[PDB]
This record gives sequence, C-alpha cells and structure tokens, in this order.
Amino acid sequence: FASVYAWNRKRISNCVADYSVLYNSASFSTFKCYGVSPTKLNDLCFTNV
Amino acid sequence: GGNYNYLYRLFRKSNLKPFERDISTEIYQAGSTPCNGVEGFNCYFPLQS
Repeated sequence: FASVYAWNRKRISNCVADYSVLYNSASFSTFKCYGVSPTKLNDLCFTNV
Repeated sequence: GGNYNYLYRLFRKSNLKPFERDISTEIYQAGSTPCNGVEGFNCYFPLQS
C-alpha cells in the first residue's frame, strides 16, 4: 500500500460480493461503519464503489 | 452541569414499541458466532457520554 499522501484508488462495479463473509472476520484491528448498518449491506444496491 | 452526567444508548437490533423503557444496562455481547467468532469480543457497552 502506497503512502498516505499518494494513496491508491480503485473503482469497482458490476460485482456480486458478500460482505457478511467479511464482517465476521476477526483479522481486523477496527471495522466501524458510518450511517449504514453493515448487517444490511446485503440488501442494498449501489451505482459503484 | 457535569461533563459526563448524561449518556445516550447506542443500541440496535431491538426496535422498541412506542413508549417502551430500555433500562437493560448490559454490556452488549453475544457469546456466539456473529461477534468475532468468539465470546467476549464485540462486547460494546451501549451507553456513550
């Protein structure tokens, strides 16, 4: 991963990805999300990420 | 007034019926799979000052 002043971009779309299989992972120091319930991420559709 | 004399409850998954008292001052843990896959983690105390 590049430096903080030259951080890396990525555009992602046309995917069917499960986030529940990632939320239960304990290999993360912190996983806190704003304004959106993570448990509902499987019931929402977005233009791109 | 005291700086930390009032606390709001950061709690969910138990959408309450109208005019319901929520005084279950419990550290929110699950002790099952959907919390880091173990017991004692994701034990977030709902009240925040």
